[PDB]
Amino acid sequence: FIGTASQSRVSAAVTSILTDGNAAATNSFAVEQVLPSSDYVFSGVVAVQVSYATTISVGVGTAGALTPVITAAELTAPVVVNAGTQLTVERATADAISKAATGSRFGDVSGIVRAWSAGTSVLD
Amino acid sequence: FIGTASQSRVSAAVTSILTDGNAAATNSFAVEQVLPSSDYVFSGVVAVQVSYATTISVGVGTAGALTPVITAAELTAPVVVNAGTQLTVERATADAISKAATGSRFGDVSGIVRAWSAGTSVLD
Repeated sequence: FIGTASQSRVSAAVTSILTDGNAAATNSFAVEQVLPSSDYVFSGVVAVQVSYATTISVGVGTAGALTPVITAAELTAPVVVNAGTQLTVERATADAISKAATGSRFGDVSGIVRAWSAGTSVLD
Repeated sequence: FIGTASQSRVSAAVTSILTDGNAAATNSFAVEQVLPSSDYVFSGVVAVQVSYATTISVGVGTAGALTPVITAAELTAPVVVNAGTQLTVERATADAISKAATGSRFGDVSGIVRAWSAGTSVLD
């Protein structure tokens, strides 16, 4: 759980404390997934499952107390292509470059790239 | 005869007053036995015997009056191991501790001892 500025992220945690008076067991599972937010997003059901074993003892051999532990954990986090249409200057500029390049007007592509990278023009 | 609150105890006494008009003799024997009542009890025949001597005189030498006295006394009080099965909380708790200790589950012994001595638990 370190990414505070991340834009597309799932975080989950499962914790437990089980006791019968004589024995106790504390278990936790934490997980985190992060995506490049301009390309993919999380959309769907987020799901966690854990698996507790009853084959671990603390004490004297097979006569020890039974203390359940987590030995397997899993996560679902559905990943979907980003499809938002709110406009940024960069996205519109890239779209204009693509439109110029589809017509083989590479001089216009060069002009736009010149204006973007250094703010110049053809006669400058 | 001082133990009023004792639970396993035998008390006995033999007294006599003998006279022929000119001489008299008073004799007594008192005895008491006390056991730890959780371990042993009295069960059987309680028996007392005393021994009177005819070799003691009061007066002028061998010409004195004959006054019998007690010079030996004895008691039987049969002692038997306590074998009652009425339940106390302490006896059942000790039995549970013994059962846990026979299986080398010393964590359970420790848990029961913790609950008995201070009323605590493992996570407290």
